[PDB]
Amino acid sequence: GRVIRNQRKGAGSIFTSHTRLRQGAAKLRTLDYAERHGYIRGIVKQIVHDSGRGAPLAKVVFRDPYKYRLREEIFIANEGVHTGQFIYAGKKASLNVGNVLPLGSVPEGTIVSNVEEKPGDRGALARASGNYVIIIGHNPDENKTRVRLPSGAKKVISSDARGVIGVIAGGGRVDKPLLKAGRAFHKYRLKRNSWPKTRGVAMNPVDHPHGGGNHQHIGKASTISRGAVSGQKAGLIAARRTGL
Amino acid sequence: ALKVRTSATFRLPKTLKLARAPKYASKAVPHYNRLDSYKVIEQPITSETAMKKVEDGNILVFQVSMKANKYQIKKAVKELYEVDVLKVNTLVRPNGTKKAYVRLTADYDALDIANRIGYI
Amino acid sequence: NPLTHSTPKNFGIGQAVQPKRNLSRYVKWPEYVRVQRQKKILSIRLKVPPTIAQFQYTLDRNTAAETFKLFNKYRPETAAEKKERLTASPKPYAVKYGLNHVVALIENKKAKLVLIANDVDPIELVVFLPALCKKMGVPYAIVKGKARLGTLVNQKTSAVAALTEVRAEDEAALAKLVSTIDANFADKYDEVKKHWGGGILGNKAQAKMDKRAKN
Amino acid sequence: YATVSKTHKTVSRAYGGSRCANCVKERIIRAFLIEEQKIV
RNA sequence: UUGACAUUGUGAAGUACUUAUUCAAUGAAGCGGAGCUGGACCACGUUCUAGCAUUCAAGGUCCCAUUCGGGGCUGAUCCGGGUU
RNA sequence: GCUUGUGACGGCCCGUGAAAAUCCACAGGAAGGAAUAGUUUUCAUGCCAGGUCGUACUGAUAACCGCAGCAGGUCUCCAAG
RNA sequence: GAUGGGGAAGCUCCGUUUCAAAGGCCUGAUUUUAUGCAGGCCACCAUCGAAAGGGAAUCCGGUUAAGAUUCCGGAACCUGG
Ligand SMILES: [Cl-]
Ligand SMILES: [Mg+2]
Ligand SMILES: [Mg+2]
Ligand SMILES: [Mg+2]
Ligand SMILES: [Mg+2]
Ligand SMILES: [Mg+2]
Ligand SMILES: [Mg+2]
Ligand SMILES: [Mg+2]
Ligand SMILES: [Mg+2]
Ligand SMILES: [Mg+2]
Ligand SMILES: [Mg+2]
Repeated sequence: GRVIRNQRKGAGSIFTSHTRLRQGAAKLRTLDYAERHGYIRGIVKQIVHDSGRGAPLAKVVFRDPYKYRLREEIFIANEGVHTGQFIYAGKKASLNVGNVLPLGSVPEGTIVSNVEEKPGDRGALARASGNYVIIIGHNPDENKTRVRLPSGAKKVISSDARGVIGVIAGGGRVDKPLLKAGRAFHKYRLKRNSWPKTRGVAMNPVDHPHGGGNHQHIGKASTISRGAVSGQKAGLIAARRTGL
Repeated sequence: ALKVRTSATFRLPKTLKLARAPKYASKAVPHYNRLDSYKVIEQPITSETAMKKVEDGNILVFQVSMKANKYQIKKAVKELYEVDVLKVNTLVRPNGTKKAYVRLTADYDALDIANRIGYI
Repeated sequence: NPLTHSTPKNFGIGQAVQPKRNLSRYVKWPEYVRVQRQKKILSIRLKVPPTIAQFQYTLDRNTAAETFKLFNKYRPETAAEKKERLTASPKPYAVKYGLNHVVALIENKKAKLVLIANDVDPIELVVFLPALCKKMGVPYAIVKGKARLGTLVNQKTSAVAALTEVRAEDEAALAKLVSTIDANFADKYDEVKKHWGGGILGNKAQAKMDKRAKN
Repeated sequence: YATVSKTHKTVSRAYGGSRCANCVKERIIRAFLIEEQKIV
């Protein structure tokens, strides 16, 4: 047979991300002296739309501690943040929506977003619209913090990791049906070339493991083991169970 | 004690650079002028259309080298024919040669220059 | 006084721009600088075998100056005075140098005092000399500076220096230096052979270990 | 703008050709009131 | 994918260390230890406001040899050069 | 009225619809500066110079591609009663 | 798509600011001659990529067998100095 569709995507020729209209990578500030010892105040300049991203972005301007100029930061805006609002980031920041604090300096049950997996990676968790992280424990002796992830998983993170108080804005987006193929087309026009999708059983055997036959059917179990090789992993990979 | 470094970035130090003092010449015989006046102005153009511009337009038409620009054409005409030049327009002919329209100042008559050169 | 005023600046967090401070501790040095500094650290962090560790002991400043004072009186003839002699001569007295030359003198029991440099980068060249001198009964001293040894032999570096014969008016000085030098190197060779060097911790690790032991 | 005179490109006031009059007014009021609050 | 050997060292008892190796960030800026000041082991200049913050810093003090200015310390505590 | 330009508005998106060269303004106050004298070439007038390469014509039921002076194919502006 | 580097027996492959000591414009100091020497500034770090994107500045009348917003007459404008 020939190389199947999911194998061709790794070459990255026509399957790259469409990033012309992106506002920029959304990240927190670089962990510096002011962040780890006190706090620094920033000002929200505007809240703007970002192509390919459901959640809006906030432009926050900080002053440079070591030379006379302004520095621009691109944050993911939480619900309630407005233009002209002061943002406080650091170890001694207050517990208010939009402030950036270490996970070890907030009480139990705090709701946070854009959480760092490690101190200084500038935000990895709870970035999509309407998602958040719940802090459910502290380990002061081990300097660890237990959190709950949007998928439901429980993770142990360093207490020096940072996060933003609040929930990511733009929630409830996926509750509205697209209602036609045209709106699906424009959604992925600004993300990547992954739409529309052709079913494997509609193809020929040379094209897909599901292809061929005088009837349209799979012909073997669609549950594929974790140890299978490229060209075989089509269907339900390493499924623990199936059915409704 | 040590030097006080207000910056954390280290840069390549500035060191003395010496000019070249070769022990033998590069070619030892300089080449003569590759574009003199006789190589810039090749020959006048004596077509009937060109002759009309001489008597009427006070314009001299020449064939010039492909390597010459308008500065060199103006300089060559002034010393070859002892005339003042108002402006020069040039073009590349379809046969691969360059033709220059040279207009003299009001103090000069192109027809008197043409018959002195030898073409009428 | 009526025109000048005092306006102190606030250099706290979130306040005025920080002033220019010395950042030599944080300088991103060139690669070659870091390698030569980290090489020094690595050879101290690891355990050092006794054969190499014996070279960390060097003659102290006091008798080393007396040692070089005696050796400076037997400088080899320079090229300038070489011409005068060539253009019938007394027997010369001079310092012997050259690794192959000096080793042969030691094996023939002709060297009376041997100076050994402690900073030979291919350390294998000189590492066997303390044992060879000890086996042959020739007193030796590990001295600091291969450049300094080269100075008295009109070379950039020498890596070794030895005296085989001395003038009768300097035998008393030589004998006194041998007694002092033997007490520092030859007499203590037996126990230094059983001591491992290195194992030193870094500044931050040392304080961390002390804190853990304290509490 | 490089060919015209400066009188066509500015206004005889602070922040003349950068900020409008109302925004300049807000800057001055905010600057005075905040600094007074700092003393107290 | 699993085991063995090499890379591959250091200490204890029935896991511990650091230097190899690995990951990450920063135009390698504030790390580690101590010492002041305060409070009860912690802190030690910034939170009504869409303003403003840059000229080795003003001031204090010590030098030049007075001229239009220049040079130290302090302001801004020491120690170790392990960027974190 | 037709064509076209433009202004203030309104509808639509889980679509909100380039970048850089380049030019200007402001904040700032380092220096430079007058009385028997100086400064502005962002006011007016006056002086000099502006190189190199392309430029004809067809643009199609005959000048392009289809073996050809082939009923095929080949992007666009102007538009009378 | 070079350089710094890392791959590959090798033709060459990766990568484009990357584990690099990566570069030059305001003038001061000198009246030996042309730029050595003194504070500071800036760290952006090749290059290629549009005759429909961005972009300093021209119009009318006349003129040829065949040229023109390009020549002639008249009237303007921009840039650099
Ligand atoms: Cl496919
Ligand atoms: Mg079919
Ligand atoms: Mg198949
Ligand atoms: Mg199968
Ligand atoms: Mg031309
Ligand atoms: Mg034409
Ligand atoms: Mg053809
Ligand atoms: Mg053909
Ligand atoms: Mg390449
Ligand atoms: Mg180009
Ligand atoms: Mg024509």
